[PDB]
Amino acid sequence: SQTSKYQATSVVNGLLSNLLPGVPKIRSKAQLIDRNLKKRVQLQNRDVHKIKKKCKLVKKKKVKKHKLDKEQLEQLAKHQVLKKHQHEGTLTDHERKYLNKLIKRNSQNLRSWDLEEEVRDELEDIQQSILK
Amino acid sequence: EEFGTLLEGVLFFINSVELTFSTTEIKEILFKVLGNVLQILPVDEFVNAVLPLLSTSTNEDIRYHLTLVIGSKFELEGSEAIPIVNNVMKVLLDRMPLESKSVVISQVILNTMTALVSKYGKKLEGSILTQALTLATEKVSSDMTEVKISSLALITNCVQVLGVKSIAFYPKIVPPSIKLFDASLADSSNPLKEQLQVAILLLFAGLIKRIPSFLMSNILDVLHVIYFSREVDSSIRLSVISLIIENIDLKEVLKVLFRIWSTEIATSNDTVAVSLFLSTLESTVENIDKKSATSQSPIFFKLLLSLFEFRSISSFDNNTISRIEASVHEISNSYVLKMNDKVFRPLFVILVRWAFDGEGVTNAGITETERLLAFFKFFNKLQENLRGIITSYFTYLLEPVDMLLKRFISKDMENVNLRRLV
Repeated sequence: SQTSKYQATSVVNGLLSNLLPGVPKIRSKAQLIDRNLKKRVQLQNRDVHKIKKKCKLVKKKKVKKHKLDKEQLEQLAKHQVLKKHQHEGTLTDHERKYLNKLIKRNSQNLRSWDLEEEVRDELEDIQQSILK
Repeated sequence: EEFGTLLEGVLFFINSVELTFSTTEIKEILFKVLGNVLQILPVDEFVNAVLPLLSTSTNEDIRYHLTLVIGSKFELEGSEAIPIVNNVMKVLLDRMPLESKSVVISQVILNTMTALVSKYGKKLEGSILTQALTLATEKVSSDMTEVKISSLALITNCVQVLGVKSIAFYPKIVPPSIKLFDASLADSSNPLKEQLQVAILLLFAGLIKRIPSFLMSNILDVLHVIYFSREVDSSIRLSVISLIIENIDLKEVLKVLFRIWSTEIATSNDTVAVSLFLSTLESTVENIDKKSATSQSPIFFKLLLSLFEFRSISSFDNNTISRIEASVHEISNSYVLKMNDKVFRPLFVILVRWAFDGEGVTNAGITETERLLAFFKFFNKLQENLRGIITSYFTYLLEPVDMLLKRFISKDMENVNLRRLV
């Protein structure tokens, strides 16, 4: 059909782009010869590496955005599954190590606020002198 | 199974909404629902559900929609799913005889397999690639337009993936490629067929990139096909010829180009073909570097003489023929820059013989006066470029010139341009 013909034309255009990047996709006599020479000069001037980089940067950016979205969704699903394991009480032994690590990190962050061991004795003595 | 059934129902609705209503908003809503369903399920689960769905869906449109969904899953680029993609490609190859019944289904399956092979590269095993190349040869034998174009693309991808493994099946497929190019030249029924010929040229370029030795062996056929493909892009043909110029040796490429020009380009009156041959010769001369022994001066001299004779006897305009002759003079330039006096002096003697006696002329219809005028222009350009020992060659060339001056004194040669050149 027309869609099949368009798909074949797109496949041919993609093959042409893969073989020679920087070439456009397919959709007087002395002047035509000079135009052919100018087209050869333009093909020499254009860099296959430059066009390849200009396309691969956008392709890698789109792929990285899709992969980041998929990884964020997978992490959120894993967190929800771990939470609903914790609610059910059937968390695995391989599981809940993340829970213990999060608890330890939050405990360290909270206990960092409290005090220091060396200043504790001085604070106790000064507090005893203030309160007495 | 429930997800596969929902996806099959959505694909059937999208494929048969027009048939049931016989609509654009409904199709857009169905596409949005299909995209949501694809984003809901992982690619591996979607592939595992869609693997029985292709066999379950007897509708060719539903099978094509499932192939498009699998193509979207592959264009998501799951790296770990590539072995699962390999199993899906094996299942697609199994369903390909069933997909070969419908032209659109076969084209969609071939395009999806080619896209999957291009995305995978050499990451997976190439036995499936060789089987796909055999199926592509079968589709080329079937000779539908879109199916043959997709088969050529898949064969090029499989050859790029295999490399040395595809070099075994390469000589068995190249004369079929020449036959397909001849058939595309003979029949111009469709712009799809023109695009299929362009894809055949692209496959020839890919085979040249993959196997430089086989490309050098069949360079004459490739150059003939590139010259005959007038419907193809001239810039793309010039780029393919340049790539063949790096892959092939310069002297052998020049000899093959001279043979092809004598066989076809001199015979053909097409200005586009003449310009393509001149551009190929100029590219070969520009890429010709070092090579103190040129190893073929008479081949280039006979090519220049045949170019002058073809400009004289051509149906093209005189101004275009003069521009082509100026291009031929620019091509003959830098041969003087390649300076081997022990090689140049017999070459200069042969050039003087072709100028005056015209020994070994490619065409006898070329006038001796016109040949002398062209050789005088070339000799003046070479003397202006080099000098030095050119005056020593001018001493040898003066003795025929003195007879020519005597003929000029006797007014045997009435060419004012030739007299001014002398």
